Amino acid sequence: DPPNEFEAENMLGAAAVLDCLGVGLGRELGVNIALAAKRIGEDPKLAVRSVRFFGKFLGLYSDYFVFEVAFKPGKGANKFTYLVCSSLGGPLTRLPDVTPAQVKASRRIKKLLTGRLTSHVSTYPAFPGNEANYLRALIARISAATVVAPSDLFSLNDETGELERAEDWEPPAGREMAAPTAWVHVRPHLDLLAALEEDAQLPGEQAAWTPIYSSASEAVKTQAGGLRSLVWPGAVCGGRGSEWTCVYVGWGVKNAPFVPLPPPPVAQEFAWGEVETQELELK
Amino acid sequence: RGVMVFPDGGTYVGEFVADKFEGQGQYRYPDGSVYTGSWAAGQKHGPGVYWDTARGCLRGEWKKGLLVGKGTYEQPALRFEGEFVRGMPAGTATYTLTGHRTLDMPCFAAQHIQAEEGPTLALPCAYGIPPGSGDEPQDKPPLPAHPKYEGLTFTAEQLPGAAPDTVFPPEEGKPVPITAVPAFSVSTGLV
Amino acid sequence: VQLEPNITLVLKHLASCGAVVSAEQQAALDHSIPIKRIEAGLRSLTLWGRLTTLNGKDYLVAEGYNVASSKEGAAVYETKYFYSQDGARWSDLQPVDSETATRCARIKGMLSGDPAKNYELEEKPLVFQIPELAVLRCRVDAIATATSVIPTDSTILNAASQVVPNRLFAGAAYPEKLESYQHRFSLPGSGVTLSQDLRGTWAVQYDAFKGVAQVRSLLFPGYFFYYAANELTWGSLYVGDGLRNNDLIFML
Amino acid sequence: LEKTFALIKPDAVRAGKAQEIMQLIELNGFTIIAKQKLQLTRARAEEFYGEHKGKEFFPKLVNFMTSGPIWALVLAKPGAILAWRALMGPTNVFKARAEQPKCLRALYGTDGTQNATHGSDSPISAAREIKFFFPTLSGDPTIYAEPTAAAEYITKRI
Repeated sequence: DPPNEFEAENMLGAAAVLDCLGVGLGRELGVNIALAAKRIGEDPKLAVRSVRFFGKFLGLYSDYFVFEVAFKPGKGANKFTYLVCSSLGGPLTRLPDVTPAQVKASRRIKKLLTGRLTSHVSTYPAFPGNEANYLRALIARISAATVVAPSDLFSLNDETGELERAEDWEPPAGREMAAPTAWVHVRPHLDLLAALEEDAQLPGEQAAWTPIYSSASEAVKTQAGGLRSLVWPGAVCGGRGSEWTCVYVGWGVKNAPFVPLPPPPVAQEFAWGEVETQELELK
Repeated sequence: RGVMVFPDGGTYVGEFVADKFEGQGQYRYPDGSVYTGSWAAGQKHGPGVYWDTARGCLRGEWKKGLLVGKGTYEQPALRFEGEFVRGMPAGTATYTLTGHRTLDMPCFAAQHIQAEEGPTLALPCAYGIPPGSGDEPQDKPPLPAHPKYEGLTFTAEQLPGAAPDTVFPPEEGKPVPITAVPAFSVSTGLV
Repeated sequence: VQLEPNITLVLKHLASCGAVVSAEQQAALDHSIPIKRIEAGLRSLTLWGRLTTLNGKDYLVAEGYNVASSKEGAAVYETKYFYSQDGARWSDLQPVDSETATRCARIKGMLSGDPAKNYELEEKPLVFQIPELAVLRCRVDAIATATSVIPTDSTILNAASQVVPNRLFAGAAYPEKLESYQHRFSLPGSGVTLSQDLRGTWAVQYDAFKGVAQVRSLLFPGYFFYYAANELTWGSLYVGDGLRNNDLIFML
Repeated sequence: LEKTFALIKPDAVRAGKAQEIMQLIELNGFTIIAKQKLQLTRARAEEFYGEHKGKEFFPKLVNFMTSGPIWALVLAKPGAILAWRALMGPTNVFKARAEQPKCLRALYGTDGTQNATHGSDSPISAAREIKFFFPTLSGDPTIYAEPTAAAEYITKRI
């Protein structure tokens, strides 16, 4: 049967850019990931429009490779579908759709993934789903904050409500891509194309995105640039020349002061001023 | 002795003194939480057990309504023993947690497979409250309310250590006065 | 049986765990490590790790030593550390006093990336100024005394009571169990392995078909160790800001 | 020194737990003199349990002891016969799971016949099992070197 068509990014170029910046998963795994995304995108029984590689989540007994597809409820934070695997080339599994309840409930805990999807998550701060739902909530929260793109590459199409990849976009020098004023968000905040410079600063007037460079000398002429996330350690964006990419590799844990949930409040009683025994007059 | 029913749906079965609760009493709140304990002047006072809607029991010694002093809180694989200031935890505490998610997944060391001790930990820690608050009214920063707990801090900077395995529900709480409370151990997991 | 970890194999096996280095830094290391190893008179010198900074100039840290000896029931390695910010020129990473060790232990956050910076602490109000390289050395010391993983019975004691490679080492019988690995500073034949550590601070993933085990530290997330059993090689690397994970009881 | 004959049955082998069982055997001071992973036939599995030809559950067992590959082991320790059985624990998986929750059969057994192990019970039976499975290992030429029984064994050989 004829393989279906699909759009994607230059993934070998993404592996090259990440390797030049010193992040990601290397370049042998870059090849394996590109071939796996090919085997996904060219599948008849799965009519995919576009494939992307979200990143990798490290677990205790296994790991999660995560691909983000588009498939030719279906909007907001469920616009994309997510397929995960333990090893590249193994059988894939579609993650469920995310609900605001489990996003809000995972925002209160901090767990290590066990690498098994059919595992419990929490006892006291009750998480409504199993591990798969926690993973989906993590993916949603990370996508809302880290997936970005170079500025002026996309524009907001009013009527269709989508993004227009302009074809007169010129990248700056690689070492100028390491500024937070050179990237913008391309996922709804959970307005849209806001620069990374206007993020929530960390305690101490510290910017939430830190530069990464490809060479220690400012005189090399063709070098990459990029940013690394402070809030989500393991989330990196970076461009070299005309190519660029975002990815997340890590454990899934946020970088914020963690306060475990206190015991829940205790209920009060009825006001005594309105429930009191009456009496008749005295002699 | 008395039995009382309030227009919100809350009920009380216990002892009264001069038109208010006093002594032993069990109160059932509209939410489904049950407080079985000691009262004085129409409010919780003394040692009582409070099963909450989240199906977890909070013990301790209330004083003028609020849990004050050393208090323990329990859930299937959790236990928090710590100081409480005006119902809010503040000060020294100890968190005891068991790893329930991986009780049936294979162990990393062959020493644990046959060891008669479970995978429980124990961490000394402390909670923290804005300085001006915590006093008793008769400005100052406000206490940490429920949704946000704005101002509540938490500090732990030592290692955890091993601990004896926990069980749920704690026998200090039986007989259980609500429904849908699970049962946790290590030879059985969560039930 | 290897005689010393190979940085190429380390970077190849631990790349899936995100423990990677830049390409320029990789080439620069390939040149710079032998130079420094020779001009310092050391028998062994390897890449220990890479600590991320706020200005993008991560600290590469290298560790070397000459001989390890058994003293007071511990296999003591007289190690010497060097740091770098480009991979080409190595500077010394001098030890820190015990009194300053506590102060630098109190300093948290990601390092600045400016070796001339110094942080401030306040005590009873006496203010101390702690240089950044002191903080770096202290974090490296903590991570080192926590992990320093080697396989079990890969070392041995010789006639002069020194710890030398066991060249007749056959391999770990059960590579997926924590009993197969140990700390470096545990004497050979002492029976102390990683299973004696706090239960739950180590994770092991073993690919039984290719024969590659990966041991990850959960107490210091960022420390990775690999052991390849068909070729009998192993090696570790730290990559991260250097802070300990204190919330471990809530995350397991 | 005492040598006992052990066995890892197909249910433990299929679950991927023979390596864990051997590692625990050696964590408990034993020393595996010999190990082998074979597949027992029907007639040989009969002759192995040949003292139970009239037992009711005999076919139920013999059809299970051929359901896959097994691990035959020869263990050795000072006082090995009874220590091995103290390790395997009770024969009823549920009885064992009630009494010794950290026993071997209480961790890798499921049924009254799927217990995952089979030790010897008497030194006579242990020697017979070992000579049945490992006919190469020489067992106590000292004892069998009787100056009188040797002439009778010569009469047998002629």
